[PDB]
Amino acid sequence: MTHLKITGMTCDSCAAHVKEALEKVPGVQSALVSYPKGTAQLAIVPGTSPDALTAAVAGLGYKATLADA
Repeated sequence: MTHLKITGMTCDSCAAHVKEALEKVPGVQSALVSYPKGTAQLAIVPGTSPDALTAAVAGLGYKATLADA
């Protein structure tokens, strides 16, 4: 369910700030981003919202999406 898609950026160092921004959110449990996939497998507490993280990344100058793969 909780999968996010990376857009706008490329990968790796881009995914690092994404993961950092995710962990900056106190609702995160375990954010593991797959740079070679272009997707993020972030586990969060039942209080945060995936659209909020997507908007967070999109509002960080990057682009996020969401697709469970």
